[PDB]
Amino acid sequence: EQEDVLAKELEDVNKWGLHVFRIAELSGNRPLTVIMHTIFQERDLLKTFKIPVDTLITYLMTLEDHYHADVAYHNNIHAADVVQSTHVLLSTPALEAVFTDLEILAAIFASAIHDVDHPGVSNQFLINTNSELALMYNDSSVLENHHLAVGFKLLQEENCDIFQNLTKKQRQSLRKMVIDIVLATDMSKHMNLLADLKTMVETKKVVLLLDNYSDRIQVLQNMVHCADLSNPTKPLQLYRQWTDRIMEEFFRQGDRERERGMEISPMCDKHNASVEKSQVGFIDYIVHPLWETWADLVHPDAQDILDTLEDNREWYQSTIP
Ligand SMILES: Nc1ncnc2c1ncn2[C@@H]1O[C@H](COP(=O)(O)O)[C@@H](O)[C@H]1O
Ligand SMILES: [Mg+2]
Ligand SMILES: [Zn+2]
Repeated sequence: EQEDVLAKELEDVNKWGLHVFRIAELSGNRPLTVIMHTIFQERDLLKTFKIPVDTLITYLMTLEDHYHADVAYHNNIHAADVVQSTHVLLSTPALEAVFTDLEILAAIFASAIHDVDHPGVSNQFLINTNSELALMYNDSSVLENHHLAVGFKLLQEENCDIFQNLTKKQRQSLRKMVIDIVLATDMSKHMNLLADLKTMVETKKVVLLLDNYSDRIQVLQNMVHCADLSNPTKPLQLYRQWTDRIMEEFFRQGDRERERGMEISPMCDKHNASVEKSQVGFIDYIVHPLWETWADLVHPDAQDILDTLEDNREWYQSTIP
């Protein structure tokens, strides 16, 4: 009966607001594996790219194992959530028939690996503490470079190469697209990415017409970035859980900062934090500007998502006075 309940919950895989935490429990802590498998089957990707089912499952479980079990936010559930959110965004009416199967594969694969092996601390923390990762990556997109390297490295494990039947050309193209997409999840690039998305909205032609790698990849970069920053646009019961989790990570990082004699980063001081004010600020300065721009690109497909974001912003704001 546990499998029956899991199957019922997975019927909502094409809908914004999937019960991803329930699926995490019902699947025996395999939300990334079951959601990826479900989406690959729904989009017929196993047949299109000749991916053996056993290879897909082996790779997925291996990848999922490299998400940390003890980080409240940047874990396998976040990976699963970004994957599923990207999957829904890819299906928007305004983008019907716009992307190739390889581009679709790249966006979903990038979403799955996008935060793999995340230590639960920020790039700035890693840079300020002279960490091994920051030393390896010269303080530039430190985590994002690492997520990519691990995600790709795991394809080399026994029976894990899900791209074994792609042509060399397809493999080269996919690799480039995935790198471009995950590097675009680095928050230091948000303002530039948003500025470029706004330029695309202002010069859009129409279903959207996008025929040059530059425009197509920029839309996919922004799409996955929106998925990554989708928690405040989800039904409130989901959003509040994501907030609880990221705040826990923030506070744990702030505890490490305090212990080292460092200045505590914004929102990371458990003795001087306002979770509610931080959410309203995050939505006002980052999430709403981004999602409103995405909504404009695909107008009016994303109106319900934007409306939810706005209702959630109002809800958090109402708790402050
Ligand atoms: N609910 C939230 N409240 C505040 N910041 C968030 C929230 N969700 C995502 N973020 C920020 O956006 C970034 C997304 O990149 P990542 O953490 O690597 O998934 C996080 O590092 C947070 O700083
Ligand atoms: Mg990230
Ligand atoms: Zn992320």
